[PDB]
Amino acid sequence: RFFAICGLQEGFEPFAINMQRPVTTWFSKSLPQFEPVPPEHPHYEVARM
Amino acid sequence: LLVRDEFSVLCRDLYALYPLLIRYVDNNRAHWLTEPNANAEELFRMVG
Repeated sequence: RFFAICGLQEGFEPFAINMQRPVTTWFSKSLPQFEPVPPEHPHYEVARM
Repeated sequence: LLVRDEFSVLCRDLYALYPLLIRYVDNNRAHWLTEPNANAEELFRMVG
């Protein structure tokens, strides 16, 4: 919409200046899911005996 | 080779300088509103 006044006359181009399809995107789900514990978790330590 | 012009060439330059630092403080806010339609459509006016 605006651009023009800012952009063109200082050297800027839009993100998807030349593409033939929309840009895919991600998001956070919320629904919890199980995953192995990362061994850099501040306060949690597990090991085999 | 004459430092006598320092009173003529210089010094008096500060008189016009302080004068120049008066109109510029008014045209700034004037251009902070006359930039939308000015940059849009056409130009010519502000080209001068």
